Amino acid sequence: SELPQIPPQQVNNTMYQAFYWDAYPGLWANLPAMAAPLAERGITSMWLPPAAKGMNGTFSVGYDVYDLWDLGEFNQKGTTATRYGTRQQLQQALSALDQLGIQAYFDVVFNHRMGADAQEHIPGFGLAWTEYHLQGRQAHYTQQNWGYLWHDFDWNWTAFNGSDNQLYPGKWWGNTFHFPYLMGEDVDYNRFEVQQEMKAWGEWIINSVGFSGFRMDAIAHVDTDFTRDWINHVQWATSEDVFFVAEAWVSDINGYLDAVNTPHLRAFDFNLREDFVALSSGSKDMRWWGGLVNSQHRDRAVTFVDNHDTSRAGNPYGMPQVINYKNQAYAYILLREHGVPTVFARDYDEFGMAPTLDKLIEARRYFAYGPGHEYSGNTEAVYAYVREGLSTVPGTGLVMLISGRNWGGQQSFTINSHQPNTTFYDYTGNVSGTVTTNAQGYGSFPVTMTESTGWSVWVPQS
Repeated sequence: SELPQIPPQQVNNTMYQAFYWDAYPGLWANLPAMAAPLAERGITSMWLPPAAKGMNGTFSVGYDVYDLWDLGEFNQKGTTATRYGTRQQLQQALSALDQLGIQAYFDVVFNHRMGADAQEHIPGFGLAWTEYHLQGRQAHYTQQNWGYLWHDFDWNWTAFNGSDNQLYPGKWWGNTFHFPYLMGEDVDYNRFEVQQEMKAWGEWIINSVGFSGFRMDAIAHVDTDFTRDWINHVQWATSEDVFFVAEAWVSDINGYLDAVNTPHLRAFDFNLREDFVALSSGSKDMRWWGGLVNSQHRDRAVTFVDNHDTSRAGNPYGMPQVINYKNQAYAYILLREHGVPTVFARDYDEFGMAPTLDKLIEARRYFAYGPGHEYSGNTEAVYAYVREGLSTVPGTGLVMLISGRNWGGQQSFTINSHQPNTTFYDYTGNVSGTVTTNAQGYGSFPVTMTESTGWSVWVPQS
């Protein structure tokens, strides 16, 4: 039978982080083939690694950014291509993603620059590595392209607030939610000409280069007023609804969003990951879950299990790890009514989770529709959750259960599916057979009490 046909503008957004630390040199040429099956499963957006030239050339993951206007197009930092390829290869990849229906998000590093071409003597301060030549800026940041947004100025020390925790003369750090100085040469987003250049750059990335949104690196270290004004400018200068997600790795993420104060900005749900750390232990209390996705800001949450900082060879940030129960964690984020979930390439590819995650991605794409309902019968060992489906799309809706224990065997729970007189089957295949519901919609739904197969996604049988 046919899959549920979701009206195109109601389809769930499912994001794929298309990299991990040091992964995929030469990504751009390989991205079309990587993305084709992901689109089939239900991925609709891809967060691509930072695509601008970094100080370390082809050895740069991209976060040590040198020239935001050099996407692998100019011979700078010892290479023309970035680690991922040339700009032409990136453009080819973007066109391929467009044809697949996948929006691409640009990982923008605004906070600092690295790799100055020369030292300057700053009057009243001393020597600093602040002279940046920026060939991509020379080529693309012009009045011919940008009209009144163009200003004739060089990126020397006056484009920066300071370095190594010291302000340059006349500078201030800006209004930042977290501490302002992180590393490198801190960019002065209180300087009008820098603000205006970045507005032009944002228009370039969306309207000229062809990205569809931004992941904003280290953004709680960046002036909050610039952040708001830049987002609002770019959103209004673009015909489509541009996606923006903040990496605001702070304790009060809701407070950060309240401070930036723009409806266009989402944020990664770092606090929810604490529950996945507990889940991984095999001892989580399954009755309750925190995070931005369980708050008033849940429509602005971008949920995830791990990223290239929280899961990386060597654990450089000294972060509690999510090792076990990862399919259960993915089922939790993927089937939620609210939040945009992220599938991490390291989990999908390196750790080999694709064969099981593919079914959860498909379940989000085709069945996770309609209002969600929490379950009053959760136990310390089992969490359940219902999507009622859409009456206008028969076959939608689901009853999800996840085990946080490794006891073996099955346990069943009487749950209101909101679909009376209906037969359900487990889309994952982890529990065989069927569940029938009564005249009120209630049925007894099993889950396997194991780490390795302890998630079930019961959906209507066509």
